[PDB]
Amino acid sequence: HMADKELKFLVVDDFSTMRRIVRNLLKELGFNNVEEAEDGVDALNKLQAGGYGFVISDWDMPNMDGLELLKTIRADGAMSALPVLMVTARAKKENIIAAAQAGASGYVVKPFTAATLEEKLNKIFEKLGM
Ligand code: MOO
Ligand SMILES: [Mn+2]
Repeated sequence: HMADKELKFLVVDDFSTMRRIVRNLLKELGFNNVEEAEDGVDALNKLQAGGYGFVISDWDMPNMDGLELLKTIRADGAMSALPVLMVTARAKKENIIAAAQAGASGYVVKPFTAATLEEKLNKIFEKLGM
């Protein structure tokens, strides 16, 4: 899709507080079409339902972690191009490499500011012509 008010986001994290941060930041930026999932399976269930244009996802989560989530999305014919922004406390260079090589559209380290999220989302929008 396009980075207009209608773009539908999926915000994935096993902790409510973290999802709430992202949802509120997106609202501020003018994106109100936003759904949440608590783990990778929950996320795929919603994604396969259709209509999503952007995923923002944690890494460490039960049932299916965010790296598996990202890999699954990238390998799936119907959603292989979906933007996926990783947002995680994992800061080791080897975590960043693993996610980058798996196809992350971007990578933000927790804790993060409103400015940081905005600029990294905008970097992805520009890269993809949205
Ligand atoms: O649950 Mo995370 O990937 O450690 O912020
Ligand atoms: Mn987590």
